[PDB]
Amino acid sequence: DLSSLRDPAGIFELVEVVGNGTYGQVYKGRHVKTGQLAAIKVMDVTEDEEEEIKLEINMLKKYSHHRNIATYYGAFIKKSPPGHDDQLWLVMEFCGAGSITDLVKNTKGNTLKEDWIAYISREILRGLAHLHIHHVIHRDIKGQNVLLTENAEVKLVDFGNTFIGTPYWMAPEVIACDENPDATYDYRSDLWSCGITAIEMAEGAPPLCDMHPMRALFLIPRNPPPRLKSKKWSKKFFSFIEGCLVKNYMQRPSTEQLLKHPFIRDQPNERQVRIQLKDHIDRT
Ligand SMILES: Nc1ncc(-c2ccc(C3(C(=O)O)CCCC3)cc2)cc1-c1ccc(Cl)cc1
Repeated sequence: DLSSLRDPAGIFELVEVVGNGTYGQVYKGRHVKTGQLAAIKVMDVTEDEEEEIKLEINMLKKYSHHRNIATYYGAFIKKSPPGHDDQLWLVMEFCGAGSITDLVKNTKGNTLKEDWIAYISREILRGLAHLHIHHVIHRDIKGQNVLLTENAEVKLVDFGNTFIGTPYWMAPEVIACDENPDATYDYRSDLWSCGITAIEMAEGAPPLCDMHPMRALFLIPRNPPPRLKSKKWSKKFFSFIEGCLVKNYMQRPSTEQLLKHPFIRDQPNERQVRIQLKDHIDRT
């Protein structure tokens, strides 16, 4: 019941729009009493959307209580005059260091160290494993939706209607064509997306970045699986990319199987990498 939701008036304060417009009306927010920061997603509410939004709050409520998923705090309604429209504020954990895309763009040559890719990939997989256990498909895994805190903690955001978004991280099965008329999301679609996010960390951009989004959407189901440009990478990393990017989702490994991959499993400098990331964040 949305009637139970309070006005954010002396509770949460909006500071500024965060990212740019990558996430839309997502704001850096402040808890008025403690000054503690939060991420505030603002959306207009109509009487028809009352049960369409009730499930999005419930989704955040139920599944964000994992260390690799940005935690739900609460929900508020900023009422409008009788001539509409009400505003719903979804208050979340603030991942102050921004996204993985920001991290790659803020690194010289726009590439990340292989041990940094492995660490962040495992945190993506651990967050996806939690969602998949609960029978939830993220549906939008990409660098922009993988966030960092000040402590180099990796957290997932925006898990799941009018616009088709960016195609570059979309698995072949989610794109409708003549052989695949009913483009379906499988849990394994998040794994393809994870592999594209791993190329994005390695190369600074996803595989068909130079193509018009319409051309990329056409090519993803027809082209062979994308590959890393450089040969500098280890055998373990190419194998992980190959594992994520199995063209036919029916032979693609599960999240549990990818968590057992040597590239994700074998991480000795796990504590060292976390420090290096924290240090890179400190250089704002
Ligand atoms: N939970 C979050 N915590 C933090 C952010 C966030 C994103 C970007 C920035 C930067 C900025 O300050 O502009 C830092 C430097 C350049 C980017 C800062 C903070 C976003 C969300 C969030 C994402 C998606 C959704 Cl759907 C809801 C919330």
